Amino acid sequence: TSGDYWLPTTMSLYQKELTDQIVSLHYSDILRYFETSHYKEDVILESMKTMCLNGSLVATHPYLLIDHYMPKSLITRDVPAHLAENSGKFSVLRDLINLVQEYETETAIVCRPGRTMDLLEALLLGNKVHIKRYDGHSIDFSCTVHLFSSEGINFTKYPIKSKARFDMLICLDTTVDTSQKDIQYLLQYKAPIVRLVAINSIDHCRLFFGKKFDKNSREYLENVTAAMVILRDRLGTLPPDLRPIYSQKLHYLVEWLENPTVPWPLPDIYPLKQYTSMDVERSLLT
Amino acid sequence: TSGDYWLPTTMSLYQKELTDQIVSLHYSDILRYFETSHYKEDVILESMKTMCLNGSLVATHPYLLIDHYMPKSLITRDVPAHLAENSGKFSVLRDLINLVQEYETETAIVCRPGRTMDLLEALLLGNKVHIKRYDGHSIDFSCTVHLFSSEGINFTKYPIKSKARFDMLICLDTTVDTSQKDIQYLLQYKAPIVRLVAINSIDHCRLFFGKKFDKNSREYLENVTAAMVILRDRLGTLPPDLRPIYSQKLHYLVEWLENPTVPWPLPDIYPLKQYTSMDVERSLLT
Repeated sequence: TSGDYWLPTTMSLYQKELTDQIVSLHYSDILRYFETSHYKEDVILESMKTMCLNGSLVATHPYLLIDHYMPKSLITRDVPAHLAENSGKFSVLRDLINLVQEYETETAIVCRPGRTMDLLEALLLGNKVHIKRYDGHSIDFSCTVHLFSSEGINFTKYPIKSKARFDMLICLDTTVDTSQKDIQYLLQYKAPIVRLVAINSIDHCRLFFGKKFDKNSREYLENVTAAMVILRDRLGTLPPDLRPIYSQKLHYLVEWLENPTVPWPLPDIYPLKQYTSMDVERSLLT
Repeated sequence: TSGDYWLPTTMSLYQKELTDQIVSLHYSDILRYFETSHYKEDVILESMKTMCLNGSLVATHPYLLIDHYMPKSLITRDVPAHLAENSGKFSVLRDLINLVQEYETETAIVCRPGRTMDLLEALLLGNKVHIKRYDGHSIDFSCTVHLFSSEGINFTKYPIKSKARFDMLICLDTTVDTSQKDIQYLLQYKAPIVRLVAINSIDHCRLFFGKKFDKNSREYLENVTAAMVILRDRLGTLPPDLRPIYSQKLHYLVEWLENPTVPWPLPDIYPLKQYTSMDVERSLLT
C-alpha cells in the first residue's frame, strides 16, 4: 500500500465513560454551536475545541486529563501493565513493541510533548527496548525506540545518534503532523507511517475528515464534533473481523514487520458518516 | 486464627475515580451532616446513606452503579477478564478461585442478590469450576462454587445438593451478615469466613468500625463516613509488604487452603483512624 497506515485501537471502560462525561459537560455548548450555525460565539467555538482536546487526551490516556491517583513513581515494574490496562491505545502499542523488540531496528514514535512523552516512556520500560528521547528529559537490546515531539524537535542540540533508518514511524496522537518538515526529515533517514487510532473516537474523526475537508475548514470542525458526539456510544470497539487479530496480540502483523514493502495487512480507515445538526441533537437527547 | 479472615483487595483506576466523584457529588451534604451534628435532617441522613451505598457498589464493581457500556452478553469468553480488570476485588477473587479450582471442594460465596449475583457468575465462568445458584436464576470440575444471597435464601425451594461441607465461606460485599441464621446454617454443613475487602474503602470502614460501635450506632455511621471521605485518596492500594503476595497471585495462600485449620497467613484488618468533623472538612477543601 501507500506507506501510511492506521492501526485501530480499543478504549478502556474508563476511557469510554470519561468521553461520555466530557460530551455531557458540553451538552449545552454543543447545541448552542449547531443552533446558531453561522456566527459561532467564541465562548462556544472554544468550548467545542476544548471538548475535542479533552476527548483526545483521554483517547491516548486518562492520566493526561485526570492527574490524581496517578502513581508517584512511573518507574516501578508494575507501571507498564497498569498504563496499558487503562488505555486501549497503550495496550495495542505494548503488543506492537513486543513484536518489533524481536528485531534489530530503530523505531520512531511521535507524540505531543510533556506528560504524553513521560507516559510513553513509562510504558516502554516494560518492553525489551532501548529508549531515546530528544527533549533533554526522562525518568543490550536489538531494538531502539526514539521518542520525538510532534510540536518541534531541535536536532542541533539533540541529533539522531542512530546511524540507521527508522524502520517505521508511529503516530501516537492526532497531534502529529507528518507533513511538517521535522517529521519528513525522520521519515527519510536513508519510512512507513502507522497511526494509532482509537476506533470511533476523535482520533478516528480527525483522521477521516482530515482528508475530506482539510485545514481548519468549516465542515471539518463541524463533522469532527458531530461524529465525536454521535459515535460516542460505539467508542473503541472493533468490527468482529478485527477481533482475533488483536486477541492474538497483533501476531497477524509479523510478515509486514519482516517486509515493510509488503501491503498493509489490515483494512483501510473505515468511513465516518456525515452527520446533521439534527443528527447531533438526537444523540444528545438519548 | 479465628475462622474469620479479611482478604484485602485493590481498586481499579476507574473504581478510585468513581468514588472520588461520588464523594464530590455529596460535598455539601457531607458538610451539612457534620455541621448540624445533633439533629440530622433526613434529606442529609439519607444523602450519607446513599453515598455509602454507591461507594460500596463501585467497590465491588462499577457496573453495579453505571450500567451503560456494559456488555450485552456476559457469557462470551472475554467477559471474565474484562470484569476482573475493572474491579480489584473481582481480580483477587479470580486469583483465589484459580487456586481452589485445583481442589475437590465445595466453596460458598455470599453476596447481595440481583446484578451482583449475575456478575459473580459472569466472572466465575472464567474459572474451571461448577457454579450453583439458589435463586432460580442464571445465564467434570472437582470444585463447585455456590452463590448465595445475603438477603434471604429459601432452602426449601432450593436445597443444598452438595452432600459435603463448604470448605470456606467467602463474603464479597459488606451486605453479608454472617451472624444471620441462614449463613450460620451454611457455615455448619458437617467453616472459615474470608471477607473480600477493598482497602481503605467503605468496606474497610464498615468492617473495622462494625466492631468498634456496632449496629446503626451514632458513632458508627459517623466514623464510617468520615473515614470513607478522608481515606478516599488512599483507595485500594496495599501496604508495600502485601504487594508481592498479590503480585504472585495469592500463591502465598496455598498452605492455608490445604489446611484450613492453619493460622491465617496474612495481617489482621488494619486499624482505621477515628476522624473528626474538622478532619472531614479539611479533606473536603483539598
